[PDB]
Amino acid sequence: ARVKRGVQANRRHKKILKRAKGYYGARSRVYRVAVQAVTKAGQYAYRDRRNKKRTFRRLWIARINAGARLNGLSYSRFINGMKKANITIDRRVLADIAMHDAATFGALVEKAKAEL
Amino acid sequence: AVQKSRKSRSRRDMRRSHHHMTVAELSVDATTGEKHRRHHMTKDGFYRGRQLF
Amino acid sequence: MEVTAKLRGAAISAQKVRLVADEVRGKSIERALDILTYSNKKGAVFVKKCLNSAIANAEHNHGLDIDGLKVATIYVDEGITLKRILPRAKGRADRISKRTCHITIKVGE
RNA sequence: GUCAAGUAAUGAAGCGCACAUGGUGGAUGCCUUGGCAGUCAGAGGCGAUGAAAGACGUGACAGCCUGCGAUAAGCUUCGGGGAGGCGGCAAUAUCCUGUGAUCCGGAGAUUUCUGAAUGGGGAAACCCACUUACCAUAAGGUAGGUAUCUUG
RNA sequence: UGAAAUAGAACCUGAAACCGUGUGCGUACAAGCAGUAGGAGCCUCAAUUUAUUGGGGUGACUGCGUACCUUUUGUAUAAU
RNA sequence: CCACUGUCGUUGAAAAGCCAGGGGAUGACUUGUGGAUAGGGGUGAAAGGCUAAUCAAACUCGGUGAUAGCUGGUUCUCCC
RNA sequence: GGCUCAAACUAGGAGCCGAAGCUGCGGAUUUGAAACUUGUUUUCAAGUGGUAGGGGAGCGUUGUGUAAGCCUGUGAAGGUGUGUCGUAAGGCAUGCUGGAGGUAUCACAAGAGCGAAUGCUGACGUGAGUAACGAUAAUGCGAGUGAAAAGCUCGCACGCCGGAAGAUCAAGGGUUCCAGUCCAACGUUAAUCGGGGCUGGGUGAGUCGACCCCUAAGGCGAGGCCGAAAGGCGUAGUCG
Repeated sequence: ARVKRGVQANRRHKKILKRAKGYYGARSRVYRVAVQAVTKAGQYAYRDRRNKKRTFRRLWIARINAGARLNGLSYSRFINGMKKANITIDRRVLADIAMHDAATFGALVEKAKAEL
Repeated sequence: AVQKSRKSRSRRDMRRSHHHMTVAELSVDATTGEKHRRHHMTKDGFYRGRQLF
Repeated sequence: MEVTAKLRGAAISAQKVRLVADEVRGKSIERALDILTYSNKKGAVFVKKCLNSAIANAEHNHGLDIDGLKVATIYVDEGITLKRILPRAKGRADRISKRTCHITIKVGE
């Protein structure tokens, strides 16, 4: 009962070469290089799934700092004033408001400054 | 003496980019009205209205 | 509309014939024939020969006016390689690739 | 419209990724004329009446393979069979065939040379012989015999 | 002619490496395992009462990021 | 016939050569043909030299899939 | 980078940033505890980094039964894309190519899964259109032929060997010898040319050599001697 590996090997290798589409050079053409690039790509995706939350929190904090300083206050005091006012708005929503609605963020800064 | 890592196809093509075929200039003799290379006599042998043979 | 001539099996490397092909690609048949007949490369005889075959095809089998024809597209492909042995010093042998090429020319308005 | 400042877009000698369409190459799938391991039976030898293995020839047709052996893809005889056939690459031509061909089975005849080779020798397919009988008259042909050992 | 001729004799199918041609986007002030997480622009299909979404192609710019195996106390290792 | 020096060559024209020089060149000389010595054996004006580009024990086949506490490799997935 | 009543140091105070830690939301899973109770359902508690290694649960491929079944020229296998499903191996469907086979479900057996072993076979890359085209004795021109002439034929001129690079043999090879015809492969380039392909022809002996007669070295060798067998030696003789 002999088994030939041709068909299964072909399909196994096509899966990897399909996941390796768009890569440079040997990485998208030959299996020995493509398979490493796909595994390394998965590793990068796994790590950046952690890192993306930090990056976006970073961006929200930067935008909130910019808005607070336009309204006459720093980020470390504006967040403290939020926490003393018992305002639960997250940094994502705060950055959205700062970026797309200046007057509402001004009102928020007024509440924070009244609480400070 | 030898490569440490095989040259890529793009790198190989970049060297080839400069190589180009030469295209000869073309003029027509008034007397015979035939295509011929610039400053070179015609197939028939009529050059600047003169008989070589 | 595209009339084709094929010159499978030229005794010359495709890499050499491609330099000739690049200069006649897209030109009118008159200019291409002039370039090929005043070219100093061996690939030029094969390319002119295939272009003439294509022009004859377009004029005889399809009744086209060769005055308005053009080299619509041309490319050279690698043919079958003849494998030969080259003796070297100290009793060592090397393989020799005597490469061939296939020339495809399509002419049309 | 001029000047000054600032700031876009556009480039492709070549290259990259994707797709479309090709060349090369011969994987894969399917297939087999070929192998492998066994069961149940048969048989277990061939050769001086020249073996096994060969060399050279043999056809209408040049080569190889197959068969054959100067009677040379063959001959005679005895059975089967009834319409095609002169083996294959591989066809062509001349032809054969119901007066039974081709083909199959049994028997017989022919069976060059080397090879145990056995008349002597030898670098296998070669050289040289002796002798009996007959034929020929010329410088030969036909049919035989001529190794060694053992036992009588 | 053949059902079929990219079944045309190197002839069933015809993968990959490798090498061409064509179309779309990017690329000549910018430094490194070449990806990944974002992301403008552009091109292309579909909708949608009409530049707004969905699918696909490319990827300006920003962050992070020194291959695989083996053997080792320990490898991007300039150890195999 | 030999091979003392140097350059070149060293993926060579050549798996030991070419060029310029060099030694013997009537002798313990050189060479043609045939034969004899066979592996723990041969031959050796002796270098462990030569014995078919292989010699501190030739080559071929067999024991044989020698043995290797050594090196290398050891192929699909998920859960504890 | 830059910083001097600091962006340094000392002693305090308040904010904020800051990890895959904790919390929030959704999902999977191991064990254990409760009950419709072999996943039949819902919950709760503690867990779920991992090399060597141990334990558990499966995927796919070849073949056998299921199967004289089912699918299949209204298109099997294979190849190439897309969509979709599962924690994964992977499954399903379908466009194109393909042209004759495949196999559901459950069991059963393995030549059952490759990226590495300076692994084996074949094909194809980089170096790269780079080195090199094999004695530096040498070629120039005019005609001929031809698709094409630096190389072929003829002609003129030039150069090299000439104790050979001339001629006759032995050994070895075996048709390479001559003529016609051809340029796909071979000739390190072109080729009309060739020791290349194809088709024909050519080798004439009493005196040349071989065979033949004779023998050297060395073999073999009725009888004979020796030796577990195989065989070794050796006389007459016979070859050489």
